[PDB]
Amino acid sequence: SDFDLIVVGSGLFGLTVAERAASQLGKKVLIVEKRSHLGGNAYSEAEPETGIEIHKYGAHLFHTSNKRVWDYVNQFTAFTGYQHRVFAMHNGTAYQFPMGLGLINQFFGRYYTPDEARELIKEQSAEIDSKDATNLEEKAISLIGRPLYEAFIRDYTAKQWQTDPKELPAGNITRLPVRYNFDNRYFNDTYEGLPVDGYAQWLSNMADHENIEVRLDTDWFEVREDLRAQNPEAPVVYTGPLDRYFDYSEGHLGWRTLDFETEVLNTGDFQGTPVMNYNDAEFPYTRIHEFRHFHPEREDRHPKDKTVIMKEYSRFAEEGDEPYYPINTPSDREMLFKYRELADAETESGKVYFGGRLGTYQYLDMHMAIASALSMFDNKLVDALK
Amino acid sequence: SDFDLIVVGSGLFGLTVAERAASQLGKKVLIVEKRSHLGGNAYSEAEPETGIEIHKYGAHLFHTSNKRVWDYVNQFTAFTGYQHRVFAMHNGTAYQFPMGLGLINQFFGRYYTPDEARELIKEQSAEIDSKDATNLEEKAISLIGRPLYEAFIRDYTAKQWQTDPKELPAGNITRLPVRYNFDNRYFNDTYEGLPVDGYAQWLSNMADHENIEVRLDTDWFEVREDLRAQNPEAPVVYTGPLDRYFDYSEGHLGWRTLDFETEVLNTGDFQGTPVMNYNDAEFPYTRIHEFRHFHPEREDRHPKDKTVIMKEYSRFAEEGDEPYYPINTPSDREMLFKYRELADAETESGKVYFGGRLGTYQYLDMHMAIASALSMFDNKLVDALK
Ligand SMILES: Cc1cc2nc3c(=O)[nH]c(=O)nc-3n(C[C@H](O)[C@H](O)[C@H](O)COP(=O)(O)OP(=O)(O)OC[C@H]3O[C@@H](n4cnc5c(N)ncnc54)[C@H](O)[C@@H]3O)c2cc1C
Ligand SMILES: Cc1cc2nc3c(=O)[nH]c(=O)nc-3n(C[C@H](O)[C@H](O)[C@H](O)COP(=O)(O)OP(=O)(O)OC[C@H]3O[C@@H](n4cnc5c(N)ncnc54)[C@H](O)[C@@H]3O)c2cc1C
Ligand SMILES: CC(=O)N[C@H]1[C@@H](OP(=O)(O)OP(=O)(O)OC[C@H]2O[C@@H](n3ccc(=O)[nH]c3=O)[C@H](O)[C@@H]2O)O[C@H](CO)[C@@H](O)[C@@H]1O
Ligand SMILES: CC(=O)N[C@H]1[C@@H](OP(=O)(O)OP(=O)(O)OC[C@H]2O[C@@H](n3ccc(=O)[nH]c3=O)[C@H](O)[C@@H]2O)O[C@H](CO)[C@@H](O)[C@@H]1O
Ligand code: NA
Ligand code: NA
Repeated sequence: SDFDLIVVGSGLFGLTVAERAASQLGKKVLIVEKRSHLGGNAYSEAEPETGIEIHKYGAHLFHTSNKRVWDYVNQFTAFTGYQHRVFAMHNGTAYQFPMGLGLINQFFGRYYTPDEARELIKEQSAEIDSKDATNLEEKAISLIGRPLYEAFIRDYTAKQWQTDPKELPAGNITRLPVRYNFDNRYFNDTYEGLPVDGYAQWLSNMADHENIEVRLDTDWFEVREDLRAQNPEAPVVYTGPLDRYFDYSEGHLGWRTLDFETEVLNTGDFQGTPVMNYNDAEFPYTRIHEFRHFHPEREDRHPKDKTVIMKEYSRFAEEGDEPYYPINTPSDREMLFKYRELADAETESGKVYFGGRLGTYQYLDMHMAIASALSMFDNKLVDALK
Repeated sequence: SDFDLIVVGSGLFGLTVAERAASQLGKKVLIVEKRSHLGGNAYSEAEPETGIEIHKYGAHLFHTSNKRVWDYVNQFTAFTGYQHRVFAMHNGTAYQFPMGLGLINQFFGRYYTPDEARELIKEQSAEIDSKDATNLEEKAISLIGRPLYEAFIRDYTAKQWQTDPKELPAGNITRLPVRYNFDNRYFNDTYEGLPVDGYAQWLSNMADHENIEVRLDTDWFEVREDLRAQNPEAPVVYTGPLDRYFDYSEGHLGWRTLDFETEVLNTGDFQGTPVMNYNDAEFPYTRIHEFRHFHPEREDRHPKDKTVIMKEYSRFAEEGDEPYYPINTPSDREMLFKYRELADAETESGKVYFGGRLGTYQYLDMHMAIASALSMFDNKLVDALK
């Protein structure tokens, strides 16, 4: 046949499943993608005026401690030695971040040794016991104290969730967000970096295989009856929205979205670092990204006098908005279990598998999407394609 | 013969020359080393109580932009992904360092953008023009201003040189020591890291070759007549002290030395970072090293409750003291040119080549010692050993 497997969506989940079927099982794979490009939200592109690589669906930082995943992705791209570091703007000062000896010195006014900082945090947080906390605000204060909570956590959290922290689950904070050393590496994973030639080239390489066909600007729901009629026995891996697949018969799952305000400025350097969080309520955005600093190795291809920045705004996703993060209210959880039983039935009756962020109503980092795809391949698709 | 080449001293210069003759020319090499171990001042060892890797002749950080050197050293050891970062203690606060947007924010009290920081530095330094500066103090102030100079440069410099900065050459500062971004990577080189299994294992691997013989606890000047009588035609590469070789006939070359005060403390973490500079005159040492933090990848072999630190003191080298850094007074320069003519004559008459830090009265980083040895090998020894 012209194809042995259909994959709906070309995000990292779809690309991984397609590439494994193509290269490991020698199967013909048809990828159906609604957007004008491959890669899902990880896709990046050159900004036209400056040539700087930017993102339109969020900045993407790759990091993992999963060696299988790391070895896998390096078949398709090399990675730079980039290490993510973040700074936090509070009350006119840029603080070292996350909370550690650096921030503690800057905020409390003098140097605390590791042991002295441990003592300070015990003092500050003595007010509430974490076992007695009823919401996010209290759970935070129970761990780091009111001054730190009110300076670096309260307004930022309020902006991201569009909700007062007193109205959020104590379960949203599960560990001490304080380091007792000067290490400000943002991620803790064994492997980390950015694709040397950008995300678009990486993701394009994954789909570049003699056995893989890609159809862009194609909505599954508009072509599915025709495609499956060509080869009824070919399974489908669906990574589109779960609720939309079943015609919202159990209601609309709720998502957070993001607005991005992207500007080209007439300076070579706006903030001197890739990411500046804005922790104060007076700034409506949560953080500013300055894209050139994600690739300092590209400096003599970047303009000397221009730079691209992007401000990030958080809100509830309405009709038309890109769905990014599951909200997960108990109402949401409710209709999800209902959709899971529909999906499981659809797999057994129709050979349609559900995966990915949209297909399963679950936020997935890139390495987690890859791991999840590798697992579906190993445990389900190898059998279904014999 | 039992040897084709004699190398005096097993520092990185000696080891490199020995290993190239042994492996590339297939020659028998005898290495004569005065100390009880290989490696010169780069040698490291386990501290007995904790097992932590420490140095007794200064902390050693490897970094280079020379790819030939990098490829060379990786034949003998792998390197960690360690990146050196330093903090500067001034008036009870730990500052981000070197001077950049971080320090500038902490010191001047609020956040300066890259462009605003450039303006600030222009204002502060307007006082003296660098072309009009007569000493180190003025040259520094002419570049960064009095407040920055007096806080982070004056006392530190006074401690290292044991001299008032007003008495030092304007030529000691040659570029703007300020960054207009938040990058606090200490070194700017393409390649950087620490030997995965320590310096001792690395340097030992260089001398580990069927064609290489090593004699420790052996002073060249006590064995040379006997060794050269065994094979008169074998050249010598000498990396011992240049002036001592010629019986101080032109006087004693002057050096700075260092005192190290090493302590085991009953805490798992003393300062939460590998190196803390002490910029204030009230502290007699220039900086404190905490050795466990150079190898965070070794954390579950390190004790949970003990740590090794080391305080560093600078002074003029007297009899008995290890010579570390050339002073380079014009008096020193004078007798050096005289010793160079003696050395050049000794090469032509005796086939003794002079190289390395001590052999040439010149400070050399590890990669610079290697490059210099690779060059002597290529341009001199290949011919002299045919
Ligand atoms: C704002 C944001 C920031 C992120 N930052 C990071 C980060 O820093 N690090 C990290 O590791 N991960 C990050 N991620 C996650 C990253 O994007 C993952 O690669 C992604 O979640 C993987 O899941 P996926 O492949 O299922 O999803 P997607 O990327 O959503 O791909 C699904 C694809 O299916 C297509 N599709 C949908 N419906 C149809 C249909 N009917 N017909 C055809 N095609 C259809 C979509 O157009 C899309 O291309 C971020 C995600 C977001 C949203
Ligand atoms: C305090 C200090 C800190 C340093 N930190 C760094 C750093 O962070 N990064 C970096 O890249 N480099 C650093 N270096 C430089 C590093 O040690 C180099 O590897 C070294 O300078 C290389 O030069 P070399 O091989 O000639 O010298 P050496 O290391 O001095 O080796 C010379 C050898 O010859 C031996 N010798 C002397 N006289 C005789 C004799 N008569 N007979 C036999 N043997 C003899 C000595 O015992 C010694 O082993 C540091 C050096 C010092 C002193
Ligand atoms: C748990 C987690 O990592 N979740 C995701 C989050 O990470 P990321 O590192 O971006 O974390 P966020 O900026 O979203 O902060 C997470 C939470 O930490 C608190 N906070 C954070 C920063 C700050 O300055 N102040 C403050 O209070 C807030 O409660 C906030 O809601 O978005 C990334 C980008 O999609 C994803 O890759 C991550 O998987
Ligand atoms: C130019 C240079 O890199 N020289 C050597 C120096 O580097 P290293 O990075 O250790 O530099 P130092 O700490 O010795 O400082 C060099 C000079 O900078 C000024 N200063 C530095 C720090 C500070 O907090 N305040 C201040 O004023 C002083 O004038 C000082 O004399 O010792 C290392 C260890 O042997 C060597 O590898 C380097 O090759
Ligand atoms: Na508490
Ligand atoms: Na000036």
